[PDB]
Amino acid sequence: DPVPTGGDDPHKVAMLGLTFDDVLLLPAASDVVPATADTSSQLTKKIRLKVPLVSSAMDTVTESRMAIAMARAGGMGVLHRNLPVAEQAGQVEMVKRSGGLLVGAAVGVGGDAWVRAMMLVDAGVDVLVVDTAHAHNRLVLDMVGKLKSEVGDRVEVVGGNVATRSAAAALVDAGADAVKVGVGPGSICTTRVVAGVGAPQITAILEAVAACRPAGVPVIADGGLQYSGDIAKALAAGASTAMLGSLLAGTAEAPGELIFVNGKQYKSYRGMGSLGAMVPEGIEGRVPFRGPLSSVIHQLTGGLRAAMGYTGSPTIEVLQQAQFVRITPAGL
Amino acid sequence: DPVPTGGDDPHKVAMLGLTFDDVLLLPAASDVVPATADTSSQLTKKIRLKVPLVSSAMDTVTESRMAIAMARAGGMGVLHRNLPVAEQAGQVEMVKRSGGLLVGAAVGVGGDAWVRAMMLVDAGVDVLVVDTAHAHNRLVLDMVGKLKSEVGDRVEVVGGNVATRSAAAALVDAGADAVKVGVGPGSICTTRVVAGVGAPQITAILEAVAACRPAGVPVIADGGLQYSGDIAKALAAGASTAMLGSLLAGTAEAPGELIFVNGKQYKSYRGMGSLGAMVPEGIEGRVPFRGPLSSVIHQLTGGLRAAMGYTGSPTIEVLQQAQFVRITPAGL
Amino acid sequence: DPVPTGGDDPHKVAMLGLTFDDVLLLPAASDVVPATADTSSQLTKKIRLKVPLVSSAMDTVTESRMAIAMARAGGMGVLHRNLPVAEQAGQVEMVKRSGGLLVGAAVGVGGDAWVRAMMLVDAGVDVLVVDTAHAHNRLVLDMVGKLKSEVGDRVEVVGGNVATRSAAAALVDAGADAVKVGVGPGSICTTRVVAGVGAPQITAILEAVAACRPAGVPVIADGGLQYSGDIAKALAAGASTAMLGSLLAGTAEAPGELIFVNGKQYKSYRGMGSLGAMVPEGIEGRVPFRGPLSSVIHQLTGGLRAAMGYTGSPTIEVLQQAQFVRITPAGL
Amino acid sequence: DPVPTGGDDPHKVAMLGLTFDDVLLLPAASDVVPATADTSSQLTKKIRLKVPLVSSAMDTVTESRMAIAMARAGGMGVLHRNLPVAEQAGQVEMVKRSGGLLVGAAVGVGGDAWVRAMMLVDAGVDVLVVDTAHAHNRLVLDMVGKLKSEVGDRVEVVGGNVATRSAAAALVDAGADAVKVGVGPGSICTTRVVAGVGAPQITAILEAVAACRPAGVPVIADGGLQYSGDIAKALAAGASTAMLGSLLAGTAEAPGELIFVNGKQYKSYRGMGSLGAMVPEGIEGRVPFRGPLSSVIHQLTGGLRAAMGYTGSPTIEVLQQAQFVRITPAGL
Ligand SMILES: O=c1[nH]cnc2c1ncn2[C@@H]1O[C@H](COP(=O)(O)O)[C@@H](O)[C@H]1O
Ligand SMILES: O=c1[nH]cnc2c1ncn2[C@@H]1O[C@H](COP(=O)(O)O)[C@@H](O)[C@H]1O
Ligand SMILES: O=c1[nH]cnc2c1ncn2[C@@H]1O[C@H](COP(=O)(O)O)[C@@H](O)[C@H]1O
Ligand SMILES: O=c1[nH]cnc2c1ncn2[C@@H]1O[C@H](COP(=O)(O)O)[C@@H](O)[C@H]1O
Ligand SMILES: Cc1n[nH]c(C)c1S(=O)(=O)Nc1ccc2c[nH]nc2c1
Ligand SMILES: Cc1n[nH]c(C)c1S(=O)(=O)Nc1ccc2c[nH]nc2c1
Ligand SMILES: Cc1n[nH]c(C)c1S(=O)(=O)Nc1ccc2c[nH]nc2c1
Ligand SMILES: Cc1n[nH]c(C)c1S(=O)(=O)Nc1ccc2c[nH]nc2c1
Repeated sequence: DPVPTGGDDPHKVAMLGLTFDDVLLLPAASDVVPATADTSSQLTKKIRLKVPLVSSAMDTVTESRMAIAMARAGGMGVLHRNLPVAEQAGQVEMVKRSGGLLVGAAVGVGGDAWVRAMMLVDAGVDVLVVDTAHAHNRLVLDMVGKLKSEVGDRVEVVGGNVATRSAAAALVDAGADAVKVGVGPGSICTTRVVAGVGAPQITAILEAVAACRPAGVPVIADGGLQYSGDIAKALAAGASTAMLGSLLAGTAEAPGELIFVNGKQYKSYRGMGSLGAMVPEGIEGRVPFRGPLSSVIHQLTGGLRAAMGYTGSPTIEVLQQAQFVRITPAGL
Repeated sequence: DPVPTGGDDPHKVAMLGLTFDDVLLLPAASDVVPATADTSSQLTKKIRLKVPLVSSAMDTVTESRMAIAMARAGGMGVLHRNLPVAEQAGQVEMVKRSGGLLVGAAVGVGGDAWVRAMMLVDAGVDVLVVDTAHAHNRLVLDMVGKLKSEVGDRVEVVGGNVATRSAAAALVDAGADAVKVGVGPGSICTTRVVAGVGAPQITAILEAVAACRPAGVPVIADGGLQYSGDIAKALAAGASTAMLGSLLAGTAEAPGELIFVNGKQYKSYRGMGSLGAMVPEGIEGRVPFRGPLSSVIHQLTGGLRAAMGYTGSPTIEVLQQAQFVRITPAGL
Repeated sequence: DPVPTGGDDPHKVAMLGLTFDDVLLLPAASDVVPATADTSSQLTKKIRLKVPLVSSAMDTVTESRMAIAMARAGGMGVLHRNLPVAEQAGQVEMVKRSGGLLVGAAVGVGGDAWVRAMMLVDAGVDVLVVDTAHAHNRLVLDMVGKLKSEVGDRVEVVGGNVATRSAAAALVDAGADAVKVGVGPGSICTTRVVAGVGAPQITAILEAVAACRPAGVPVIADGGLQYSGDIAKALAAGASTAMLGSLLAGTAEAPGELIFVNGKQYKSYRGMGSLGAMVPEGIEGRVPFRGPLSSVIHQLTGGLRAAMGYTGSPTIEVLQQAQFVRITPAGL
Repeated sequence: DPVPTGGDDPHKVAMLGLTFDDVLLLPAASDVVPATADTSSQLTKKIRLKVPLVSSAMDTVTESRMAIAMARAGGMGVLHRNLPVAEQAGQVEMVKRSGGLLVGAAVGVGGDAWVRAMMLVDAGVDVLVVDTAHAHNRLVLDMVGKLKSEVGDRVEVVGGNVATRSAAAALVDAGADAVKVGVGPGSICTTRVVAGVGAPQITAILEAVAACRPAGVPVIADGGLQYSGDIAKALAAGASTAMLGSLLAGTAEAPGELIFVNGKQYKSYRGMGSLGAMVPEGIEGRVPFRGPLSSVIHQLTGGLRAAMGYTGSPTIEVLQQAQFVRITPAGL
């Protein structure tokens, strides 16, 4: 008996991938107005933010200025790692000396990454982020495991990115405090194009949460967020926080200079895997200038608070139990 | 066992949302020609219209001129509430003194809305419309309940908007005469975008009717109507009347001045939740000038009468029992 | 238990509608080359054509010139009825006197149509076509029934259009020799838009054939044919012949003058329900000039012969037993 | 009981067709980095390539220059047959004398093709490719069978193209060393348009592999490849090698001259069934100039190596066991 899509193997095409556009949040009974909502959520197992938003570790998104402004908004910024260890560790100190704010930093795998991690820890970093494209590799799982063995008492360790239930479960057993989710959904991403590899984030979050939540490990949604509604959809899918890159790249606190071409205003926004950021799995694009960060954060949270009012969710942990309605291509 | 879209929860993604474009009306045996059709239907439990159409309570759609012309066409207009109570109540009297025509008015929740409601009732209004974005909030359900307790004998009370079966059922038990349906499908709406919250109207109507019809409570379809066919689809989905905003905003009887820019003619059409109508959940757009109201109403009903001829529906109550055929994205 | 698309009624949304773009013909074992294929098929129960194509009864498609050229190509033309009976009957004689060619003519319902039918029969017409938008009306079923009772011995009677199994079955019992299928799929059609009524033709043909074929009554596919592949898809869906309008409107043998505007060449093509052809259910559009008819027919049949080579179909009656593969929106 | 898409026959619409855009590769546990991957795979039952890529047998894609450069890159080129046998056989010798490189050549069916095949074999060709549009014809199956009987000991025989399980199974029993798959998915192809015949390649590969792999016969994916990800998707679907035409037509080693029109650079790329290549089942289009071949091959393989890193596939034979996730139209 042939499978209705080809072959005799039902599990060849495992499941159906849903993205942010595929779904909409169902309104339920509510005692919650946007004003009274509690947007506080867990970034890690130890760290709680007033705003469940994080800025991406990219050289056109998050450094000193951004990382500080993000913390003061209630969230947190993660410093990118496309620069000498000495300066990145220096930026950590600049943030921490601005009022003891929360800050994160990105590291890869290997000796260079390990050395970098130690300097960051000494610099007083709060969260180390093992930044890889495919965290289901056994090298990444070891990088997380040993880091947690050495500095796990005073520093939080986060692994990513994953897109499957098994990958997230592997990170949990590795000792990760949080599991960042997103393989391919990025705006400047071309992993889906050059490798044909990816997983629609709504399904990706749902699968990852199914492995992390039973272990009490927070999940970070990374990439593919175009609007504030996507943030609410991500958290309702089970995620605890959301990492933004495209939505913050046009802000003034973000790296890259202004672009007054065409009479309009833009800012540079490139993937960390773009040819000019070093087979290129990223592109160097532009994003419309969106003014100060605080203005953008205020409206992203505003839409989030609205969704919590529609779904009758007083807290984020309740919003994570909302229900979706599936949307047909005519939904746009 | 994993759900084919993620997670182990089958009810996480509850149902599949259908919109007007997703469906088409199936032709059946007919003794009905468009000329002999009876378009009369129930707006409320007490009030019946010759034309099952209502103009939206928006400051660019329905005031004195529109509300009068709508009644004379067989339908009814609902006065918006973005203006002093004294003037809105005055517009009610202007309509009622033009031949004892039917008129509706919109109110919110709280003290201001209650005071406004009393002035409108004293002004001789026929239908009070509790105009909210999310009527499943217990504050709205109380606003409807107490209003019906005070002036329910001489004034009809309508609650909205809902998008789910449970929400509509709550409005029925609150004592509502009619339940208006539509969360997100509006043309100038951005609730789906900023909050990620909504429900495709065909499914939204079907679910709401499943709760209202057994209680004998009429259902109003609100928003998402681009063509006259959508009106027929809405009523066939179970709705008794349809509320139009975009289709009437370009009419001469509608507020907002003419726009002769580009050598073409347009009129202002903004959502009541747009930034300039006061986190903005609406936009200020333009719609093509469509001449007098009576001309538009005549052709909307004409398409409605045609659909009643194809489906063999002599009355609207029979049209509500028509069958749909589901359309693939290649349907456009 | 709620239906996954709304309501508690599984039959509210009866079935899923497939159009020509939704499907593709599956290649099978073949002893057939395009050269050796037999494109002959049944227009009616008595009449067989060398080419299973018919030109639409429209005032911008089929009159004297077209009806003659169609017959000489192996097919047949159906004269439209937007003109005095005296002239339409005269055009029948002009065709018949050009070598005893096959010709069809369109009539409506009522006294005028009955009188028209008699003049056409006296003029030596071979096929009378009851041309209506909704042939499931009992007035149409009577028009077919009595016509077949009066002149059924020497003239073939065809009813249309239908889109459902029950409608086609009603036409068969009325005594129809052929059942024309198509409600809404027309290019210049707006029935789907103004009335929200229609049925995707692949499904429409499949349902109609399921009622006609057991009774041995040929089925005509009408409207929605953009390419020659659609012709092969229509016949493989069970149809015996296909009626073309858009594909022949740009031909020189078709009514309407040349349009040299923009430096390109077009011809007038309007629906019989367009405002200028007399609530308008049609539009007045333009189609690219495609030269002589014989050139177009030669290439439409060429693509048809190719499909018969891929599917291993020596005759049209074998092609009607081909299998489809369903195509996702990424199919385009 | 009616089938939800029409008719009473469930097998009328056999299965659902998936293309490259419909699917994405699921990331799994990996010990594989792109550097350590082994891209080697089987072109035929006897011949193994270092790079699983083949250039299409088209007069705008693969001749002497291309066929040589392809072999030196690890793959192989297949010489087209739109030229005298004397010259095509001469091009084989030019390739073989450049270091004993691997080369293929295309033949049709009949006497001319048989004579051509013998000259090619004498010219020292390694792979004969029976190039037809529909290899499920019994004439093609005989052409493959007898060729393998005459020169099967010293020359490999490949049949194509197929799109169904039964067609591929027929080629295997005919004695084919490899089965090329692809009916309709070509970029310059119009078989889907003029004949309405085709089969989405992911499903087409899956069905063909289900018949070939049990017999140990390699499968070639032909046409429909827009990106390097599609190559990884094709092989993961079960294919052993992929035939490229559009991706290599813009290369300098490809036939057709440069096109400096519009200030940009293009090259001629026409189907072998295009009107100017001799009912036309092809078109004469243009493709952007992409520089040398080696540069393109290096990046196609680079994306392939990436996908092998994400899916934990050390070898191509392991990549063939990867799992897909189905993507909704919102996936783009
Ligand atoms: O170059 C790249 N290729 C693929 N993914 C990337 C690349 N650079 C950044 N990303 C991911 O995409 C996210 C940004 O997605 P966005 O917020 O939707 O723009 C980042 O936080 C990374 O997880
Ligand atoms: O600003 C807004 N945000 C969201 N929905 C709105 C807003 N303003 C009006 N609506 C709704 O949208 C309807 C109009 O939809 P339309 O007729 O499709 O233009 C109104 O009757 C309201 O129910
Ligand atoms: O004005 C109209 N409204 C709706 N359908 C029409 C109208 N005029 C013609 N048709 C139908 O559409 C067919 C032509 O479709 P086409 O060949 O796809 O252009 C005709 O043969 C009629 O069946
Ligand atoms: O003219 C044609 N009509 C249909 N298919 C063609 C034609 N010419 C080439 N093809 C096929 O399409 C493939 C190229 O597809 P592409 O690489 O996606 O451009 C070739 O290798 C052939 O299998
Ligand atoms: C190829 C690579 N190795 N290490 C990094 C960092 C990268 S990256 O620059 O390309 N970044 C990302 C980030 C998120 C992703 C999700 N899917 N793919 C991704 C790639
Ligand atoms: C946010 C708000 N509170 N009260 C009102 C009135 C509004 S509104 O201006 O935004 N109007 C609507 C009207 C219909 C809607 C359907 N979904 N969302 C909606 C919003
Ligand atoms: C409204 C009407 N009454 N009689 C005729 C003829 C018409 S028409 O001009 O509009 N023609 C058609 C023809 C085919 C159709 C398929 N669906 N709808 C259709 C309408
Ligand atoms: C019509 C014909 N006969 N022999 C050849 C060669 C051709 S072709 O030039 O058109 N080539 C192809 C090649 C691949 C195809 C996949 N589907 N259809 C195809 C056609």
